[PDB]
Amino acid sequence: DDIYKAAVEQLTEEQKNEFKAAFDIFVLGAEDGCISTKELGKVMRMLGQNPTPEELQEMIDEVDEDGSGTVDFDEFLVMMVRCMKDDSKGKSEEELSDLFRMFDKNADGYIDLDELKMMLQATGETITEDDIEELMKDGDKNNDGRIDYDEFLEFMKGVE
Amino acid sequence: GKRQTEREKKKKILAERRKVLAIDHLNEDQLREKAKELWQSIYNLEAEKFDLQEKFKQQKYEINVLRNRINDNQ
Amino acid sequence: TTALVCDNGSGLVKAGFAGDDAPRAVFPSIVGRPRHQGVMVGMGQKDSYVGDEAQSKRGILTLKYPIEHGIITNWDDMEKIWHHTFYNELRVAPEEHPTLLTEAPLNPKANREKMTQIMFETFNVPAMYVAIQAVLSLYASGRTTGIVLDSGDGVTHNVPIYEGYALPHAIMRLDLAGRDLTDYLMKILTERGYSFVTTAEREIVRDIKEKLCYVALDFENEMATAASSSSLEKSYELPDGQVITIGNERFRCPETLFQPSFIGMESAGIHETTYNSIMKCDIDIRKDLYANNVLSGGTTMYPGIADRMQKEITALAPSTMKIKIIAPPERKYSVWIGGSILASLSTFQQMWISKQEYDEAGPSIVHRKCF
Amino acid sequence: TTALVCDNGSGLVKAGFAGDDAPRAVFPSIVGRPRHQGVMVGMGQKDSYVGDEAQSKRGILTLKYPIEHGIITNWDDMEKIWHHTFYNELRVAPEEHPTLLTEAPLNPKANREKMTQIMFETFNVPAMYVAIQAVLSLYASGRTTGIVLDSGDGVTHNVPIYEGYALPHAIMRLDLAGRDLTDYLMKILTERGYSFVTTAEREIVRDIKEKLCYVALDFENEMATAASSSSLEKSYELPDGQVITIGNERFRCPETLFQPSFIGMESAGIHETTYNSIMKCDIDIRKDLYANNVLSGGTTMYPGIADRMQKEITALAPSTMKIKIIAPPERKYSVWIGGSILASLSTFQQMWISKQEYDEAGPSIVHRKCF
Amino acid sequence: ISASRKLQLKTLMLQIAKQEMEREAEERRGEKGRVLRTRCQPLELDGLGFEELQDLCRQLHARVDKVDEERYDVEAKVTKNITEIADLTQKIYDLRGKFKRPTLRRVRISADAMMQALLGTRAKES
Ligand SMILES: Nc1ncnc2c1ncn2[C@@H]1O[C@H](COP(=O)(O)OP(=O)(O)O)[C@@H](O)[C@H]1O
Ligand SMILES: Nc1ncnc2c1ncn2[C@@H]1O[C@H](COP(=O)(O)OP(=O)(O)O)[C@@H](O)[C@H]1O
Ligand SMILES: [Ca+2]
Ligand SMILES: [Mg+2]
Ligand SMILES: [Mg+2]
Repeated sequence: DDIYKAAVEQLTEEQKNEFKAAFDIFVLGAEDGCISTKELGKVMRMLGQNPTPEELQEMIDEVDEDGSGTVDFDEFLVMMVRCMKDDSKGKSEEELSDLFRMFDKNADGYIDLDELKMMLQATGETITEDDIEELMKDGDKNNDGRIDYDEFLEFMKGVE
Repeated sequence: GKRQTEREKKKKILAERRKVLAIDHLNEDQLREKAKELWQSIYNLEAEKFDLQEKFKQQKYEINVLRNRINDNQ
Repeated sequence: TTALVCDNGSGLVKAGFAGDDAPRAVFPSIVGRPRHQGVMVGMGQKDSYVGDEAQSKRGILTLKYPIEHGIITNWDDMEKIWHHTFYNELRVAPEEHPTLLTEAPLNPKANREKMTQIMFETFNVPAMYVAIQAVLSLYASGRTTGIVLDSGDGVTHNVPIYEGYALPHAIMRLDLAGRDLTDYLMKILTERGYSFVTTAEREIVRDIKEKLCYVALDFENEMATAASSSSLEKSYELPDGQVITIGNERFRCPETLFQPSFIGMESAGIHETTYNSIMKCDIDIRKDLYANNVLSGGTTMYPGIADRMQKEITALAPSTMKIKIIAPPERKYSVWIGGSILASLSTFQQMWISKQEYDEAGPSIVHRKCF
Repeated sequence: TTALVCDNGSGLVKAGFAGDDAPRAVFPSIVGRPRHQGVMVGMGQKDSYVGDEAQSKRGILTLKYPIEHGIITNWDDMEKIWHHTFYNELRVAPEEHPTLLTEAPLNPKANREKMTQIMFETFNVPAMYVAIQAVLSLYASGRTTGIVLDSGDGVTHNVPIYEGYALPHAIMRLDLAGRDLTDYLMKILTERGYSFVTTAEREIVRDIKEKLCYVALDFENEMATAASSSSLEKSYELPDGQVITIGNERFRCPETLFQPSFIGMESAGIHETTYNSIMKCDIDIRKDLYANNVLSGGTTMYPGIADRMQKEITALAPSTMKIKIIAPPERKYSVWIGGSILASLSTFQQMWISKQEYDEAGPSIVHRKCF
Repeated sequence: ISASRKLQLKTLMLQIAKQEMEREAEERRGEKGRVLRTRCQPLELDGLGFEELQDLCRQLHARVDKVDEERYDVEAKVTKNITEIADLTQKIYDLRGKFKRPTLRRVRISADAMMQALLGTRAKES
């Protein structure tokens, strides 16, 4: 997901040029200029790793939102780093659940966005009102005006 | 009777917690020690009851969460 | 605050807050433990499904009613049913609500005393009161006289009342009711080939009885007609297909009410125990009881019973008296509607058995002035 | 640590670590001693080639499966197969990994007890658990009800499950499976001139069956069509040339599943033992079992079986019920995927048979609470 | 917006919530000790006649009885509450679980090993 987008944003032109040269060397002779789902799967089977074609479709849907089955530079790096899924288990569940439950200081079962605002003021990361709005949209799936506990699980799912 | 059993069980726990307070034969320091034992028991029960209160507040909020999710699960 | 008008019944528990028109939650009173082994892990399988949940998983349960004939035979299961009723079907803690249970006439004392002891110790209600199931059904009709035949699912009882003064020497309680009709229907269905044995299939036979059976106006003529034509054979689709066709079993199942010799019972039918209950009354209130005969309870919902009963009583009674049978369309919940009306009265507000009174006299308080 | 989800099977051993999508190593379970004399010295000739190595040197070996029908008939060879599976195909010592074997229903006890004794004494695992091969296939489908027909290569068994409660009285185990179909195909190929006799050529006939045979939607029409036209004759190249042409042997080999009278077996086909297994269940869960019929196992991979079986059951079943046949594309490894899911559960983590428990009660611990 | 900033927000919120909950728990412990010492009051009556000592002993035995009865009733009630909470949790899970089965992947072996295996001998720098 956008996890790999964050990971590659952590990465720099070193990884960009390294994978560009790897493309120049191994994808040499391919008429694509990118890596296709079928090409990637066949090459993996050639080397020995045999992921499912359903995984190919999933990954292509993820990185290549347009459904072309190719990999644009940013989504290409995202797909390439997607193979190495070192970070799993998504931090802790129950302790973070307690943290989120106490986040509802009003304890009404409703997480006001203003509590999030205060916590972000504590964080102070470079963010505008539209940014936190978009993040809440990514979190407030049912659009109930709060952070739902199930949606709290959803947006922090797999998140370390 | 299961409810008879519960009432009798709580009464028996009460009876067990009642120690033999036959101490007048003892000297002043020993009586002070016994009073300290009772005091420590009371303070420990105070800590236990405080934990009960905070955990019951958490239980109530989590039951609110449960009811909210019940509403969500229509 | 508001009062909880619960009504244990036997077959359907009906409950709801006082002052409404219909019970809030109506669900069968069955508690069924699973009987097979169970191989899926973590499926979240409970140890006992009660109420309406066990009417959906009844394929792998062994349903067993906790109330046999008015009396309660399995106190743990009844406590479980009450706990479910309070907490999940109404979601009101009992610590803040008076309760008004209902009880059949002529029941064992120990049943009533245990009921009040449970309500005061386990659920810890503020105050509870136990009322006879027929007086409420008389409340709901808006009358003040009349002889009410409350043919429930457990027990059929016939309480005559005049001007508000109940006649305790004229109560005729008979133990034939809907459950025996279900068993007899399940027993006569075997004459065509359909065998229902499992305690789960008793529910299917009950559904057949509810949807198809009717009371014949004249029994011999119907028996002759069903044996020549085929205009009566109505079909019904089981929960898996294989439709069945019920012939003259349709009006033979509920005929047991008027001829209890079918299931081997000695006593006379519900058409003659009402007349006997009237004749035990004084000679000057028989006309009013004749004119205000009231029907209630679930089992009196058979299509065509309010005419058969009137014909029978008119045959028995003197020719001059007018026989009228009150059969309101809201028959099933008549007892509960009457219970709501009684609990909503201001004059009744001081008859509750307050908890301090129970603490001073023990569970035997119910037989005392607070009846 | 991680658990080893082994699955002995009969014909293909499938193994891999818990929590993945597909087994790591899949290889035939055959152990073949050489049969000729051998003249080259120092060639490094071993005394028994097991697993996939003996499918390449099968020209001079005598392959013999160590598992006949679910049960294990040759314990030394099975021990050799397990040793190979642990050390060479996975390269993980068993001293540091729990194991989850699988076993067909209704198998002899001694087989299971010997299996656990071997796993605890020879390989010395920390803890092992034995599970019925059908419950896993139900796990993999993500259901919790349904009747699963797991037609493996050794034995075909049909376990119905509802709401997680298995019905032990409705398991119908039939011993017709892929191996008997291979033998019958090898027997009907002789009607054209091709004779396969050697135990090595049974593998060639198995390959023919896998690549060419299909299940006919209607048997008589196909028999009539194949006897007039020639649109069915598909050819196949043996491991040395001399192509062969299979005519109406294509759909006659797998037809034995629905008419076990072909190989002389008395019982009814897999289309009628499923209906019988359903009809033994209670009357209220038959609709759910009808709607959630699950297929699994290798032999249910014939092209066109999910339609023939549905047509047959729809013919047998009542006309109102909906018949649906779940045939996931990952049928072959369904049991192992389910095994991985079950081993990955947290609720299941305390059901393993810990070694100290075995030391206290002996191998008969498997029949006890830890099933 | 960018995803890196969103991940930074996520981890910062993790830290903020954890620290606030921890500080709240610390305050709860401090106030617990403070209020309980304010409730359980130490005494000092040494050297006194054993009559007064025994009167204090009986008073405190009764006090022990009262505190035990109250706290044990409260604990029983809280255990009942926790049991009911677990029942509701199981009910809500059964209503909204099932699909809740996670999936684990070991197919995604280390990507550097994949690059090495593909490039074969030429797998020198990648
Ligand atoms: N519409 C109906 N037609 C015929 N019989 C019915 C009908 N509804 C309910 N019954 C019978 O009445 C019984 C329910 O009676 P009910 O009045 O609920 O008993 P209780 O007095 O215990 O509440 C059922 O068991 C059923 O056999
Ligand atoms: N694609 C296929 N088409 C037809 N039959 C197959 C196919 N794949 C496997 N089989 C049959 O199924 C058998 C393998 O079944 P399997 O599920 O491995 O048995 P087990 O339950 O012992 O693992 C093989 O012997 C073969 O006869
Ligand atoms: Ca909030
Ligand atoms: Mg009634
Ligand atoms: Mg198998």
